[PDB]
Formats: sequence, C-alpha cells, structure tokens
Amino acid sequence: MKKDIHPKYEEITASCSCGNVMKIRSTVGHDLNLDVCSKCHPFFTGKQRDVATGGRVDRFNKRFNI
Amino acid sequence: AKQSMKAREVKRVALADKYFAKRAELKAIISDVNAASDEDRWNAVLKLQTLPRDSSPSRQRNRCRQTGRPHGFLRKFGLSRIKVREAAMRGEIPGLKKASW
Amino acid sequence: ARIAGINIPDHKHAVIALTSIYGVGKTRSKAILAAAGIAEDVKISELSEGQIDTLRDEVAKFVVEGDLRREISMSIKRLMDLGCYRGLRHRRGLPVRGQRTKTNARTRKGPRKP
Amino acid sequence: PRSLKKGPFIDLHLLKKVEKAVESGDKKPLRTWSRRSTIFPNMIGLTIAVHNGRQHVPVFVTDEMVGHKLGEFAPTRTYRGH
Amino acid sequence: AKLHDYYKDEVVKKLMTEFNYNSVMQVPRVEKITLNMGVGEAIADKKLLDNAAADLAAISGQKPLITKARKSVAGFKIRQGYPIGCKVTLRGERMWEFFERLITIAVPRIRDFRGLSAKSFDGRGNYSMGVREQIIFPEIDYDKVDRVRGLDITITTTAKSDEEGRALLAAFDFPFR
RNA sequence: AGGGCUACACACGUGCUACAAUGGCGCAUACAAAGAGAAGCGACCUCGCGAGAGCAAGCGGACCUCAUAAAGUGCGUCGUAGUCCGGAUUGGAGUCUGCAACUCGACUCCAUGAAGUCGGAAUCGCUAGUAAUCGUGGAUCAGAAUGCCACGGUGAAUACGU
Ligand SMILES: [Mg+2]
Ligand SMILES: [Mg+2]
Ligand SMILES: [Mg+2]
Ligand SMILES: [Mg+2]
Ligand SMILES: [Mg+2]
Ligand SMILES: [Mg+2]
Ligand SMILES: [Mg+2]
Ligand SMILES: [Mg+2]
Ligand SMILES: [Mg+2]
Ligand SMILES: [Mg+2]
Ligand SMILES: [Zn+2]
Repeated sequence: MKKDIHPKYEEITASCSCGNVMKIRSTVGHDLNLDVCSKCHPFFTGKQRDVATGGRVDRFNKRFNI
Repeated sequence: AKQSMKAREVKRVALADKYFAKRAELKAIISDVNAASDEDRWNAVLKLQTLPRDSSPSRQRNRCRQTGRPHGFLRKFGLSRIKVREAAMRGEIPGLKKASW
Repeated sequence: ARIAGINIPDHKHAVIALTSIYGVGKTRSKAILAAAGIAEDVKISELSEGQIDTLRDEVAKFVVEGDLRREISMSIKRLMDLGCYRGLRHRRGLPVRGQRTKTNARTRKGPRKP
Repeated sequence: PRSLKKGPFIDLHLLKKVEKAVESGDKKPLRTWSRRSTIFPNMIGLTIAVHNGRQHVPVFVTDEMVGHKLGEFAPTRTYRGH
Repeated sequence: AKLHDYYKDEVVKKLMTEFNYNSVMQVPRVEKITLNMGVGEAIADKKLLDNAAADLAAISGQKPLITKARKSVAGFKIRQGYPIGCKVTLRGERMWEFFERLITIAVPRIRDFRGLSAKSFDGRGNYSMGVREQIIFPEIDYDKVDRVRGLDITITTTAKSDEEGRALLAAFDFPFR
C-alpha cells in the first residue's frame, strides 16, 4: 500500500470481561480492555441466556434486598 | 371546610388509630438490621404498602377544630390563628393577654 | 510536573497544584499527598523524580482527566439515550434536578435570549 | 434517594402483574399507574404502559434502566415552545 | 487472517455442501468492504470533513478518499465536484482484519442491539448496513470527536444471489435478526 | 390513582450568596441570650470521612436533652490572581422522614469550579445597642426555609439646616 499516509496499524490484544482475549491488527495505540464480545453477548448466544457484569448487577445486586 | 375535608380528616384519624401499633411494628421491622432482611423485611415492605394509605399519621393536616381551616393552625389551642385571636380577645382562652415587652 | 498528562503548576503548594487535576480536588489531593507521605506545604518544584512518580502512581490509582471526562460524558449520553426525564432536561439544556425555571435557570440556559 | 436498609420500592400490584406477565404472559402492555416503582431485572423485555396523568405512555424495558422508577420515562408537562 | 482461514476451510466446505456445486470457485468469495460517510455538513463546518476523514482512518487503517459531488443539486445546495463525503475501500488482509473487528467487537456494542436488518441485499448478494453511532467501533477515542456521526458499510461479495450472500454471512456468524 | 399549583422566549418585587486579603483554609482557645420537648427532646458508649446508624439513661423540665454558640483572639499559609475568592450547574455514591424523595424533599462524600472584578436610569432602610454584620432559638411541621416571629455578640458615621 502507500507509505507515510496511513495511520499506525500495529498489533493489539483485546481482552473482554468474559475472559475472551483476541489478537487483532488495529489502530488504537494500546491494548484494549472491552466488555462485550461475540461470545458474551445475549443475541449472539441466547437472547434470554446470558449473564452480565454491569448495570443489571453492579448498581443493583450489591444493594438489593430480596 | 365543605364538611368533606372535615369528614375526610375524621376518617383519617379513625383509620390511623385503628391500624396504629401495626404500622409502628412494621417500621421497626424495616428499620432493625438484626431482623432478617432477605425475605422478612421484603414481606414487611409489601404488607406496609397493602395497609391503607389513610392509616398513615403523615396524612394529618391538623385542621381547626371549629371551622376546619387547614392553614394557620396552632397545636396548643387546637385552633386556627383567627379563631384563637377571637376566643382570646373574648376571654375564653385562659391566661392569654396581648403581650408587649 | 507532568502528573496524569497535564502540567500542574509550580510555585503553588502540593494541595493547590494537585487541585488542578480534573478529578482531584482538595480532599482527594490531600489524600494523595498523605499516601505519598510528603508534607502538604511544600511546592511541586522541590519534589524529586521518585516522589513525583509515586504521585503519578496514586493519581493513576484514582481517576484521571480524560478518563473522568469519558465516564461523565457517557453518563450524560446514557441519560439522553434512555430518554428519561433527566435525559430530556439534559437534551433541552434546562435544569435537571428540579429547580424553578420560571426564573433562575441562567447557568443552565445561557444568557437571556431577546 | 431511598435508603439501602429499606431496599428499593415497587408497588405490590406491579409485582404481581410483572410476575404473571413473565411466567404466563406475552399478550398486552401492562397498564400501570405506579410511577414510584423502581425497575427490576424481572420486567426486562416488557412494554408496560405507565400513567402520566391522562394517558399511559408505553415504555419498553431495556437492560440498563435499573435504578429508575417508572415515572422517569413518562412526561407530565407537554411543552413545544413559544 | 484468522477469519480468512476460517472461511477458506470451514465456510468453503459447508457452503459447498449447502449449495451442491461442481467447482470450488463457485462459492461466494468477497471482493471488498466499502465504508462511506456521506458527511453533507462540510458546507457549514468545512472542518467536519477533516474530522470525518480522520475518523474513518481510525476505524480502518487507510487514508480516506474525499468523495466529491457528482453533479450540482439545488435541493441540497451542492455544486458539481464539491467534497461532500469520504470513503475507504478495504480488500484483502486489511479487509479481513476490519471484518473480525467489526463482527466481534463493534456489532455487540450497538445501542439496544437486536441483531442486524436481515434484508439489506441489493438483489444479487452484496450486503450493506448503516450504523448510527461511530462510537461502537473500539478505534474511537470518544474525546477527540466533535460529533457523534454515523457511517454505512457495504460488504461487496461475489455471491450469485441474495441467498448466497446471506448464507456466506451466516457462515461468518452474523446476527441476522 | 395519577398529574398540576414546582410547567418557561421573557419582565418585575422581595431576599440569600459572592465579587475578596477588614478575607479563604487548617489548628488551638474564649464569651451569650431566648426558647421547645412524651406517638417528643433524646446524654453517654460504639460504628461510619460525613449525612447519620445501633444500644441507650435523664427529662414534663432554673435539674436531662436539644446545645460544639458565631463574629472574635493567637498561631501558620494563601499573595491581588478570576485565584486556596465564588459555590451555580452537572455525574457518581449515600443518610434520614414518609406507603412512597422520578415529575417534586433536605442534608452528607467525591469530582465537576459557571456568571460574578462592587453593578445605568433610577431607587430603599436607618438618628441609635439603631444601621451593618455574627450567630442562636421558635411556630408551621412525618420530611420539606435564604421566608416569618423572637434572642442575644460586636457595633458605627452623620444630623449645618428646611
Ligand atoms: Mg402535613
Ligand atoms: Mg375543615
Ligand atoms: Mg482537580
Ligand atoms: Mg417557582
Ligand atoms: Mg389526588
Ligand atoms: Mg457561603
Ligand atoms: Mg421550659
Ligand atoms: Mg471562572
Ligand atoms: Mg474556577
Ligand atoms: Mg426616627
Ligand atoms: Zn466476551
């Protein structure tokens, strides 16, 4: 491809909350710590068969009285 | 006060008194940490809801005993400002004089 | 004087200088300087490289300028895209927490239009 | 806000309606008046119609509306401008 | 490269079985992914075009081409040849890399994501989406972005028909609401 | 039952807070009056940075509690800058009252740190324990005051004259 006009397209590691770690050539500048990926998304594997680590638990499940 | 505010407050008093000591123990159950909070406190909350709203003493407006006026009430005389002044200047309120210091 | 990616001032005491971090006021600044062990009345100019480095580490343990911007802006966007009452107020640029808007909403509405 | 020791709040009729809907209901929006009831993760995927004074605005529950009561998503004062 | 190899073995064989072909090259290959942003407010904010071009460079590691107005349109107040948009075409290893990045990272981040529109073929097996928020893409910083502008994407495919394109994408594990 | 009286392109009145160094902040140390309390004031002790939480006596009150007065004095710092002035808006996290605090409560922690650099035409109060400022109490009141009504701390300048 052309030189010295494209951005830096180095390799990065993208790790998400479920423990899925994937290596990708991207342009961010550092490693990625995301939350939702292919395997740990409801629609991908089971719309009503997923568990989360965010609003449905963090703000609530540490405070709820049931 | 239309007679209807008066009747409403009368029934609020009656209902709050007839459910009194149930709302108090429910409040105690919700407040006390030592009591189980998983299900006992939850059921206490639900029962406290299912109790009629008018049984809450918070819904007392303290109307004037004579004219049912909601504003200007005084607990000592149990009367509105203006009826207090009228009865005072007439002399029906003991020990009350126009103060000046 | 390069803590958290800004240029925290010289000639100011440690508390006053670290107040300039977007996300560290008086209380968090004094907490950071206490954890770092330095007296509170000393200027940033006379802090050595290791002392500045532990200050950087503690600030990183806390939230930093650009990060804090990111979460506060996502929380605002969260309100808006929920479209709750607070989302509507943020979108409209009117007070959110229930102030009177018949008058006294200038800091949220800008100066008077006409 | 509501204290932690008392837990969140939810109307009991709303609890029964939501439980019945999730266990044996996919029929109709749940017509509710409780603007004061906090949203739980049980009502996810529901399309409940909440009263705002004269009509019931539909609100569809989403994964993030957690610590919000039903009135947060129902306007009460229509205002276009001047 | 990873999903390219997954294609070349698993998708090739399963599509071969599904379609009952006579030759291997008859299976739908993919030419390219074209990412467009039809900015359309450069007239007001000329710098918005530069912001969009940098943004596209961030999503895909390629300097975008400035797409200019094909002809003067009085309805939109555009002249002939005025730079009203940006594009990047990805084909090959960079195509595949952006493809894994999109499908495995950016798609689930869509706000209130209920799958993708399962009918977006032109009519011969080339697919396209329009994403409302650029922020779904991990390459975004979210701090050096002036506007939350969207984009659209077109996976151009060698598929003979809409069904072939859909089968290829499903083998690539697309949502398809 | 819910909503509204809390809506907001705007104008006005009455106030609170500031624009600073006669001051902001931290530490130590002083000096009041007057009131209110029983489905109430609620010591002490323990816990939480804090709002406050548990246990919990005394009190129908010159006895107990509310209840650590504040301005002030001394110690240091800040150094004339939109700042260590300002605390308006805003996000997160909470405490308490109440069936319930989203529309629509008050406070607490963190962070965010707006205009405002002493204010035009005009215009208001006050002749002395008054003005100015400092704080405290009360009724209303489940909760909800910068308002209202009381109480004390410092404490002026000027009044030639119509
Ligand atoms: Mg009342
Ligand atoms: Mg009456
Ligand atoms: Mg700071
Ligand atoms: Mg008003
Ligand atoms: Mg009503
Ligand atoms: Mg102040
Ligand atoms: Mg007494
Ligand atoms: Mg400023
Ligand atoms: Mg500032
Ligand atoms: Mg006189
Ligand atoms: Zn994952």
